[PDB]
Amino acid sequence: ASAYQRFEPRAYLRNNYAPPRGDLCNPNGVGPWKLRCLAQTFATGEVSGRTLIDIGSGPTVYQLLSACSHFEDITMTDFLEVNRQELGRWLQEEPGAFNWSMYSQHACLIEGKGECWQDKERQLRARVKRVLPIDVHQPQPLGAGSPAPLPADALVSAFCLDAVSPDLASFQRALDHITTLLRPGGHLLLIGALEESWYLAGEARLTVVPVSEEEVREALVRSGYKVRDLRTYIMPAHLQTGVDDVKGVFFAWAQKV
Ligand SMILES: Nc1ncnc2c1ncn2[C@@H]1O[C@H](CSCC[C@H](N)C(=O)O)[C@@H](O)[C@H]1O
Ligand SMILES: NC[C@H](O)c1ccc(O)cc1
Repeated sequence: ASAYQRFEPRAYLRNNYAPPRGDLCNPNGVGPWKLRCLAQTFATGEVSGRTLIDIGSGPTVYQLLSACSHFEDITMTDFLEVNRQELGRWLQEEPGAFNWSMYSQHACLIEGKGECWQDKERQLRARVKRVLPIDVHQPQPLGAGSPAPLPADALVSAFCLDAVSPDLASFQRALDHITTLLRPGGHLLLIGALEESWYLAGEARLTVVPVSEEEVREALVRSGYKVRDLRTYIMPAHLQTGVDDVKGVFFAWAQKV
């Protein structure tokens, strides 16, 4: 965990959201696959409400694009100050923000509502009310009196739990912890790495718990979810680049009983 004290948001973005993994042109790439899942899922319209919270946003916004059109109050979170700062730069259109436009575009491409991408980005930026510090290891991750409407109508998290838990159990408790933020009946949209054991972010070298699909199923079940959809994307040869050892990527649409 103290390893996260050397994490570099720029180097992370560059490693995971710039070419090649971030060249969205090939539909068989991982960025399209993620966006498509998110988009397909909301497009069902069974996932809806007023508030929503993103767990462990890090410096990234893509996980929220298709989403932001179904929830008026969006809360973003991360454990580091430096990421919350990077998010800020893009939320306020400040100088040196990261360019998510190619993502917004595909968001718009995939949803098929003929929306323009500036509209999408504007809708997001407006609906993100607050960026909050968070620790998923605490039994009350946000703290005591968090400015976040609780309980949330849904949650979204990508590459967080799997990335901050040393081992399976640690993962499992982390899940329990955030599931407390989710209203009963609410939805969890979860994305993470499959059989990833490390990944770089500049000077930082994070050690991670290589999870599998069945392990993710069993763990959502244990935390009290009905698994509505669980899908697996296998990382293709040319997307393996020595910033990590990830083998595939999972997406899960879970409902709290
Ligand atoms: N104890 C903790 N609780 C919640 N998040 C934590 C955490 N420790 C580290 N993190 C955060 O987990 C994030 C993992 S990187 C994932 C970022 C983004 N959701 C993605 O789609 O890429 C990092 O930003 C890191 O700061
Ligand atoms: N745990 C993060 C890992 O490096 C990662 C993050 C995002 C991806 O699209 C693929 C892999």
